[PDB]
Amino acid sequence: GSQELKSEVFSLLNLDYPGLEKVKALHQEGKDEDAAKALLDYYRARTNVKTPDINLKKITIGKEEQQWADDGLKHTFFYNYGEDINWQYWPVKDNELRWQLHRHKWFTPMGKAYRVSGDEKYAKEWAYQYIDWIKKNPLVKMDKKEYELVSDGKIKGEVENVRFAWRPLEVSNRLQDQTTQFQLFLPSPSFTPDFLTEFLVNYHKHAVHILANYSDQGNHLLFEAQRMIYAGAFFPEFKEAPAWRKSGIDILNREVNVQVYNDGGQFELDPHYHLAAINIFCKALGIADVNGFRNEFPQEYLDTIEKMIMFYANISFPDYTNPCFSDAKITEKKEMLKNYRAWSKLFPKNETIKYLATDGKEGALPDYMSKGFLKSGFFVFRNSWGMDATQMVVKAGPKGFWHCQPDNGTFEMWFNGKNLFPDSGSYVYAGEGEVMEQRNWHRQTSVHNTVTLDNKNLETTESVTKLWQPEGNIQTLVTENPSYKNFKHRRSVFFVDNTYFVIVDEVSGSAKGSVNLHYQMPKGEIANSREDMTFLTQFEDGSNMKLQCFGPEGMSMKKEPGWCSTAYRKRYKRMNVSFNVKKDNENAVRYITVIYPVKKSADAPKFDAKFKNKTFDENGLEIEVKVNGKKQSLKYKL
Ligand SMILES: [Mg+2]
Repeated sequence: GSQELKSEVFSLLNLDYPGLEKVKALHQEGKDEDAAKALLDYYRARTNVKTPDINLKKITIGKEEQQWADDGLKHTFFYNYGEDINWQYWPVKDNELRWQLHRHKWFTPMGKAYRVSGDEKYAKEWAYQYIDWIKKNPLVKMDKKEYELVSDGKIKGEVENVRFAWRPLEVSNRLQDQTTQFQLFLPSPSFTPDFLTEFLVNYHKHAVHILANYSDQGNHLLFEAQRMIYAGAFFPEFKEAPAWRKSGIDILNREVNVQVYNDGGQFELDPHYHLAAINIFCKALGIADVNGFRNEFPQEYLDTIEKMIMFYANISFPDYTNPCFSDAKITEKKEMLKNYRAWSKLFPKNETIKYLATDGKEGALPDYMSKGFLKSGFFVFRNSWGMDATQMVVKAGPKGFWHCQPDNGTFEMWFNGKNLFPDSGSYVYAGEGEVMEQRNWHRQTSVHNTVTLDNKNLETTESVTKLWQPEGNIQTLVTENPSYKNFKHRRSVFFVDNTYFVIVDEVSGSAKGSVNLHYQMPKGEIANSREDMTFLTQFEDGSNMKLQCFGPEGMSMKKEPGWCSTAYRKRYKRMNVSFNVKKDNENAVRYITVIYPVKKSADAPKFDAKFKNKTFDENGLEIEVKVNGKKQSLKYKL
């Protein structure tokens, strides 16, 4: 091949590393060819270095992955880039295509294809393309005053190429992925000693480049730091490897303290972005942990990640799905089981992560049921952790950012296997034009389970928790949001007898207009009575509910088409119901809503509800509800 003995590799290595004794001896004598041979011997016999990305005892290849691998064999890269590979090949002006090419997305497919098929064509070809990329993509620099005077050509093109081949985004991707390529191809005779020295010199150059080019902020900085830990954990024989690990750890530790509330919730208030953050922080912890470097992480980092996991476990439903608040789609059970299995290896003394990883075969659930997160603004009522549970998750928190929607007070509710109050969801993640109109539709306050004034989006999103009482046969949340100028919305949620919910909405202030109490119904056949202000699902036996709203004289009800989305660019029709009251003076507007889950619709009880205090009380509430004629008082003092 075109690989050559890069004897400068030996100066990059800690030649006192255990197992490198013959490398060190040969290098000291100037026998660098024999030293390179001994170095390959060392890596082939190594031993205490693995990655979570691959199990060399369980290598598989997918159908598209075999397809990318076979294309790679013919220089088609996941276009045909020629026999003499044109790494700058531009058929049309496409910067995105040029950057994507330098991710080498087909190298690892060829590795897997090499191991599963067992024939050297994949390893031969990859060695060639690996070296050829090194040769045709040098990392160079030029003065800007000279760059402007140079004309187009090989020297100018090489300098401009650096913007594409060595952008930190792609460089850090290769830092991680090449640990997979290394493990897959190392047994091959094409993986010669000279090639090894080329691989390590190139790899080291990538790590040094990232250290010099860390992003200022964002998820990109997290991935750079995580992959610097990859570099230093997978090649701890580099002199600089402990420094690379420490660099990445310090960054991740600092950023998790900026991003995560003390109760464990990530500050975007978005379950999907919360889970993505867990996984960045755990992938870093995992590569270190499996290679003996767990102790390099500060204890506060371990504790914070464990709190993020417990936060996610709490706001999830017993079927492992998450509420679709903010921009969150549903992450399904198969993916979450894989997540809990990985997390349980990282926190093996956490008995709840173990329970969730094993679906209850081992481990233990927490010694609590309902649970509140007072900094993040998420509140969970539950009568069980299992598939028979009744569970509500209420979102009523501080201001968020891009993903968070104006939905303070909204909730999802899940009963005995089915989500009966799903969020309208995200639907459109990003776009322009008509799709942007649909993204904003789903962000409206009026397409959530909360209160609006004239159906307007909340002007302020900054909930205050007045009371949180998670224990007993009456559990209570009281939250208040100054939703509009001269308008305060106090929502009281009672979870009664571990069975049903009573939601009291009280709007105070001098603001006038139409007060709208919105509920977004589940999909399917739902019976309603305008006379009684009742809604009763007509679903298959197992998970049903009855909702009834009790309001002042003259309350009206309106049903409009609405939408629910659990996956991006997919949505289904369901009813958007509002209970509307004309607020034409300074008196408060007050509602009581009963929500009662039942397995069979025919068993849904009759309700009544009344305020005992006929005037709004800034410092308390007392109501009386009836269930099949049986009285229950619900009250609190603030
Ligand atoms: Mg929403």
